[PDB]
Amino acid sequence: AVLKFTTEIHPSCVTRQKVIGAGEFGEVYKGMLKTKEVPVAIKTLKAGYTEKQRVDFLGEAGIMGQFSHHNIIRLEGVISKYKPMMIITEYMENGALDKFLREKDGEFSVLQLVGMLRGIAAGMKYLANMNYVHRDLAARNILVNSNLVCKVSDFGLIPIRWTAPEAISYRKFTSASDVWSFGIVMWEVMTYGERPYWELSNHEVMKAINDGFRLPTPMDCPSAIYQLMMQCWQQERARRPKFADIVSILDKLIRAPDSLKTLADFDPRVSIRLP
Ligand SMILES: Cc1ccc(C(=O)Nc2cccc(C(F)(F)F)c2)cc1Nc1nc(N2CCC(O)CC2)nc(-n2ccnc2)n1
Repeated sequence: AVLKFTTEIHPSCVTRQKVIGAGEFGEVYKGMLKTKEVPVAIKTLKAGYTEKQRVDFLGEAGIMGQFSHHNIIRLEGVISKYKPMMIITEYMENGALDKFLREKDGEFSVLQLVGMLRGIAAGMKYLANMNYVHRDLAARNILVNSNLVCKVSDFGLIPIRWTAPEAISYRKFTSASDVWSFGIVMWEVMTYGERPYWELSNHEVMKAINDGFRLPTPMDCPSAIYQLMMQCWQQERARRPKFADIVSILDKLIRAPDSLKTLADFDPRVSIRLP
């Protein structure tokens, strides 16, 4: 029953090509799937895995099969009847959002960037409504397709700089701590992948946040977008927007795009005197 929303794939339909990462107990590969061949990512569970690892692996496949949304990574299927077991997802040539924006600095319009954020927010609204707390939302966990559509994923791992204070302090992870993380993602997108808090150490980040400091506005950032990320970073969990509010706000800004022309004042870190 754990695999009720998943398609079982026969191993003869899968070819593994290059290792692209590691799982908890097995490699992740780029490969091809027959069912004209479709590129896929393939996470394996290799011989010797523990009972806990098997339960976590098939549980991961199960929840991924349950999710069916434009802005959540698509599960092609699972291999559970043969060894090694496999989780097989779609593949994106553009890759992860953090590296994508750092390699494409300044190449998009404000409307394109805000559209990315709306898609991420819609995927998160779906997850939260499905009672799934992500716990590791960050641009590194978002894939970008060749239509610029962002797909929330979870590639596995402490992301202090993305994590809400209550989650750091007492391990309270909820959809409202995911909203904090979403605010950080907004900042990542609007800066083309800058490092949150720059060179501050993890301890310095937490000290600054506890003292009320917040990331300053990105350059060229719509006022409404900076205001929204600031609301995501309310210290009091209950004061943060829900994902439904975030989607609604972003939709309204996109549909009346003149709203995005008003920019938040950027605080220069360096002034040049010239005549
Ligand atoms: C195979 C695979 C297995 C699981 C997941 C995953 O998201 N599970 C997940 C679990 C809980 C909640 C959610 C959810 F949806 F709620 F968020 C999602 C993604 C991929 N697929 C994949 N993994 C990678 N990795 C993983 C290893 C890492 O080291 C390197 C990157 N890369 C690419 N990839 C690259 C370019 N195009 C596609 N695809």
